Amino acid sequence: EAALRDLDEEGVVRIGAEVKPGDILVGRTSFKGESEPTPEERLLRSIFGEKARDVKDTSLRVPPGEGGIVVRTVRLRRGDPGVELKPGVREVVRVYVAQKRKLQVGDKLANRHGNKGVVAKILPVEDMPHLPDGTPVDVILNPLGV
Amino acid sequence: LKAPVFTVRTQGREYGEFVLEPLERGFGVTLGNPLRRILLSSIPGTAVTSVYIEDVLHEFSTIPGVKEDVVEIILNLKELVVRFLNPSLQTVTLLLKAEGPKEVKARDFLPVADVEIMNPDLHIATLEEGGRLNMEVRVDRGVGYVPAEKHGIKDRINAIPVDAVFSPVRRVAFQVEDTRLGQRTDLDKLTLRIWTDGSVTPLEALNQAVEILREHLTYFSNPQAA
Amino acid sequence: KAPVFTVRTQGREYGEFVLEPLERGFGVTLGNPLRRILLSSIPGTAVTSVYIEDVLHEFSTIPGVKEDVVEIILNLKELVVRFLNPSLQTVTLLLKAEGPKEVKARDFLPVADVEIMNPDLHIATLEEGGRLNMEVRVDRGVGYVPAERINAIPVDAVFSPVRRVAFQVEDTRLGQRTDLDKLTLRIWTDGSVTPLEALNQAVEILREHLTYFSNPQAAAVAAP
Amino acid sequence: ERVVRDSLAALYAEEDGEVAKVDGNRIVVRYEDGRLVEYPLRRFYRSNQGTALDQRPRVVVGQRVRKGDLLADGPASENGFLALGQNVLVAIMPFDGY
Amino acid sequence: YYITQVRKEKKGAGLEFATPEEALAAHERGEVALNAPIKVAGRETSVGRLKYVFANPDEALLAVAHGIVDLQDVVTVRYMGKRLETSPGRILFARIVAEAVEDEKVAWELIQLDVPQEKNSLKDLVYQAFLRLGMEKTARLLDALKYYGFTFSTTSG
Amino acid sequence: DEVWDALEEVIHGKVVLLNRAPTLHRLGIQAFQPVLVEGQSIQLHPLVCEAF
Amino acid sequence: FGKRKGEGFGVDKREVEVLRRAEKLGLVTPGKTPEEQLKELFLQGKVVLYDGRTGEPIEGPIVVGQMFIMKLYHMVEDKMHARSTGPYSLITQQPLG
Amino acid sequence: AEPGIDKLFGMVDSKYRLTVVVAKRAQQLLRHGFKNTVLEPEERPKMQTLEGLFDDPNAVTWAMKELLTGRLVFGENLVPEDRLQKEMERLYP
Repeated sequence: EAALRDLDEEGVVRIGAEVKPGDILVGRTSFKGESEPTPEERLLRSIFGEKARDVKDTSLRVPPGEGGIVVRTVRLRRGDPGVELKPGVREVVRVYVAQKRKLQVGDKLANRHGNKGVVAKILPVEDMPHLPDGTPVDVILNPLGV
Repeated sequence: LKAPVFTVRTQGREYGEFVLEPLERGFGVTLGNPLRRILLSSIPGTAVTSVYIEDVLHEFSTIPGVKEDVVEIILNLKELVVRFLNPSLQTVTLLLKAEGPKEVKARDFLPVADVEIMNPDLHIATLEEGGRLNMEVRVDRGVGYVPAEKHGIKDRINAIPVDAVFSPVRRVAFQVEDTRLGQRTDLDKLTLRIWTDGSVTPLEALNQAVEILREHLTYFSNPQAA
Repeated sequence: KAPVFTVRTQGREYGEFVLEPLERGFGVTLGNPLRRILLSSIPGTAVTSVYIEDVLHEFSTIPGVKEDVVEIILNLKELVVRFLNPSLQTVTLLLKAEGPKEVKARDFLPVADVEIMNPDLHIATLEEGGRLNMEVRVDRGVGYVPAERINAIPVDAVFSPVRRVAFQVEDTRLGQRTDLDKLTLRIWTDGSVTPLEALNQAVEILREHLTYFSNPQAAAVAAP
Repeated sequence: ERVVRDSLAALYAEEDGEVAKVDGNRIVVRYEDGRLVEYPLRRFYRSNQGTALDQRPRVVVGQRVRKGDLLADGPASENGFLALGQNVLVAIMPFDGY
Repeated sequence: YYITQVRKEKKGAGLEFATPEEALAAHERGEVALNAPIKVAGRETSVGRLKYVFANPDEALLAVAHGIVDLQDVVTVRYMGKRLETSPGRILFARIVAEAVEDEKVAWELIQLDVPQEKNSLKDLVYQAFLRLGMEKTARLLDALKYYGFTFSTTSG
Repeated sequence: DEVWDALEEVIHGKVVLLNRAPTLHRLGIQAFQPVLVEGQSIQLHPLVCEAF
Repeated sequence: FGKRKGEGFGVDKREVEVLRRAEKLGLVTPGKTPEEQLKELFLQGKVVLYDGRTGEPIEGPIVVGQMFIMKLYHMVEDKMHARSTGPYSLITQQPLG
Repeated sequence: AEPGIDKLFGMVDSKYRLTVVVAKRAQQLLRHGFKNTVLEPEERPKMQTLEGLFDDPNAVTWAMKELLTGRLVFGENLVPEDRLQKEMERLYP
């Protein structure tokens, strides 16, 4: 239930949930290997009390390095009004996730004069160069670029 | 036989100038800078750690009857300065209930004992007819800049973690001018100019900064073999 | 989580002192002020003047003496003098030996409560017929003082027993935090004051200077 | 200014009038002709490239609008002028090889 | 480069003198600049070359630390039993290479002390360090040059 | 937070290859020992920038 | 610089040092007041900056000012990738996305 | 970098020889679990943990540090392979 806590009844994740990489966006199950379990698995399933089942976990999770706060969801099904999809597919879910990215090391900054570069360091304000009135500068640009 | 004069000028809780003269040549910088560093960084304070809004599931939502989007709202609450009068108090959750054609400010927060809003006239949101805004704003004590992504277990499920910049110190400058014992023309007149948010007094800030520096100088006392 | 302070020493001349871990930015915050103090404020002794009997000025040369006046002055700037008595301020040492003999710093006439840390320091090589008579003035002071009776020559005086201070602040990690600080501080002294002693004195000077914020005398804020 | 104008990312005043209702999701105005019109605002919308296209209303309730006046800022526009970034304090110097 | 380069001041205007003390006097009056070509007595010598004489490299550096003189200003320094006319900055660079390779004499053989260090001279220093000393020692020299180069380039202005 | 202490043990003594395309000569691929860092960027020594 | 005097402050000894080096470099006319020398420097778009770490000034003046800078769609978050093992191609049997 | 690399280069007539030798010696130290090392306890390569100094997990560092002592013997056709394997397995199971 630890992994399932953020999913609603249908299995879709709840709007506004914070999802990290690996957390399930949509649950799904699909029939595994022509309903043929491997014999080595069949006994260990019985040791633990019949965990053996017809289906396996195909659920859509959050890819590594990705994720954020769930914003929108769109579910469409076959056999429902106004909705028809490509042959063979019963239904389709869409999870629109948002994340607000603060500037970080490796991001690309550029002026309109063609000077471009990536942020290689973020300095604490006390480390910054400052005017005599104490105001620190925002960005330090290398003159060799000119 | 001469101990340097320590002078203080102060305007309200926001800004102060603090002078020490005469000092030995170079000591205006020697004292002046490391204080400035500690001031801008290591001085504890208070900032909004969280926001709940009724019928709002996440920061990217938009409230009916309210001009501001939830993001601009939290951007505003980032500017709220709250002063804790009791040193033992680590957290307060303010409450704000509002409706009708009202322009909400920080004054509209329900009052709490030993907790003072230093800028009640700070704009929060503009509501129109039909607009309803019900908020719970969690303010904590802390030090430095703690990003929202570092949040722990939140109070509610619709709780929105907010970026917290704790440091009460808004700006620190210092001037070192030449001064005279009258034989010695090369001495140092040091002046620390400090702007804060009103949560903490420039003199209070300065003092605990000096204390941080002293407590750090303490660390050189107990050597080890290498 | 109070930081560890480690000490590594070779003789009385040199030492390394490492303070870790410190919070972000603090390596420099401690490093800079101590260094500034270490180079100037730490008290010591230096030769502030020299008088030679046959020499009219710094740029002259002495017959029977290989090295010119300036070179001898340079040999005098490396002289390490310790005052055993706290009340002592100025001491004038005399060296009269003219013999065709190799002259060291040991040849100076001993004075009560004044110790020479480098007796083997070379001054001049005198030959047959050569004559050297000098009175050197040693004073107590701090830092470096440039040269700026009648034939007494002013000498650039290095009071600071600390010869060089260099610190490096390098990133370090304690558990989760990768941004912490390791402050390495290297101190070279002349042996008059051990590096550890100089460090302690610097720290003390800083603390005592932090005490000066204690007694406020108010003033009004100006407005236009 | 004209870039934001012709790109039609932002809402402008169609006719002289006065604005009745303002909030995050809509701006409703009344013109001299007594025309009541509700302009819905596109909020936090995913573009092809994944950037959020977000309209922020710049005008409050009971304000006089003139034809050609800006009601709501589009994505990346500040007061109807193109906003592609921030203005910052630059110091042009080498800093420690960073 | 910025630290190994030396200053040329035109205020001196190549005025010849006899007594060095005359030159010091003229300097103190504000006539002749600190670093200027000047002929005193027999030969050409800078004002600050006479004014400041250092028994130690780190004495000269200690002086620079006190704001007495800059690294670019040219002075007189005694280094390894030799009286040198080089600037504090070149002495500094010398010690940088020396400490980096941990061989002082060989370092003194490798460096070109009378020139401002630039691309090709540094390149040559590196190659010669690769030959005369180890490969890894050369790597250490590279890292040292990197550190100090960056450091000074920050505060160079 | 114990796992990273283990990763530090895994990569101890080991080195990784860094490569920048196009690889024009052999030095366009070099071996460095990795220093684990917070952040999503690879930190590269300035001196090797020329060869790469 | 004008309100500096109005608030009771003069020029830093550090600003004096910087100005000395500046007239040595030829950015400011010698003999004029520091009040004016700093004006000359500022007219060139350079000011006196202090190094926040050491509290000492950067030797010689430094250009500062407001520059408009954009953040670009290229972002390190989207551009980082790593693989130990994963899917392989059906036919070619080479690693696959 | 790594200590005494130039000397390791000096020990061989080709760099790739040094590479092959160090590599193979590393394989030896791994298969037999480092007990066959020619290094004395104080010469043992150490790694800094949270707990303290422990054996360096890296076999190549070990092989190189052993080779620098010159205690190892290398060259072509010293012994037959299988005999060497069986002897090493007998001495260090």
